[PDB]
Amino acid sequence: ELAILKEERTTTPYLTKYERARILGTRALQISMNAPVLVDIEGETDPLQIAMKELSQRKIPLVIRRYLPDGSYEDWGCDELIVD
Amino acid sequence: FGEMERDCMIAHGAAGFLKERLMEASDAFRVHVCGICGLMSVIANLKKN
Amino acid sequence: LIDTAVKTAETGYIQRRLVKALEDIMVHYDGTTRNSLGDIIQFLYGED
Amino acid sequence: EVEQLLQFHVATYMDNDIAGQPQALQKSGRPVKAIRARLKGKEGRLRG
DNA sequence: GGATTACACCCAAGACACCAGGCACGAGCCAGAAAAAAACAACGAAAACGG
RNA sequence: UCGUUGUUUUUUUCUG
Ligand SMILES: [Zn+2]
Repeated sequence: ELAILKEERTTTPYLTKYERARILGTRALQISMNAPVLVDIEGETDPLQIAMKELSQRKIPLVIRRYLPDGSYEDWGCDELIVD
Repeated sequence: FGEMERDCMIAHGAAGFLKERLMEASDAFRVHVCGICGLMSVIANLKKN
Repeated sequence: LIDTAVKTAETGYIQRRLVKALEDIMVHYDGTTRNSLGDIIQFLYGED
Repeated sequence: EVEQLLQFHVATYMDNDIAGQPQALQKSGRPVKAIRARLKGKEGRLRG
């Protein structure tokens, strides 16, 4: 009802800056409090650096739920959004 | 954290920062409400749960 | 000096009124520009 | 007179800036702090 | 020309627009700092004094 | 023996 099927998803496919910041904050918070790390780490200790490194690889298990003005919403997986 | 600062923070769209800066770094609080009348008259005794 | 002293306050008041007028307009995903109620102001922000 | 007096204190305790009528005061002479006065103004709750 | 059908019309009654005064509000930037000041009149007890 | 609290109210002269 409220959800929109994957085939007719119309919103912009790119990743808005605000989505970028929210995703980075959430991931860093999760990692920084004993969460699994989906990608290898070489020498970087900061959770937030780890977060951007993970994003750059498109390896984030987060689904953005975009609310349209009416109330209907569509969902995008972070794996499928074109990041600048 | 005057009004104009609130508006500037909105401008950048830093929602969560604004939320916490007005709750956590300031007078936060917790309450209880009744889901029927929607008032704040609940008589809560935590140690008596 | 008097001119600056008077002008600052009135400009500040105008600023406050403007901000408290347009503080809820938000560019929605559809490309429309709607205030809190969902009323549409512009069908495309700046028409571009 | 007594019931009008009671009405007067009730009204003042609810608001102390009624137009065209004198203003309730403390023995200090300072006007009272009615709830409406508390809420309004920059110092009030909303803006304070 | 009295009688007879035909009607002219108008004027007081009543509904309404509105009305310009008056009459109220009611507002009049931001953050920060320091020192300096803040009720009392009368009353009946109750220790007080010389009688 | 952790714990451990410090006024309001106005007015004033100032700072950017
Ligand atoms: Zn209830």
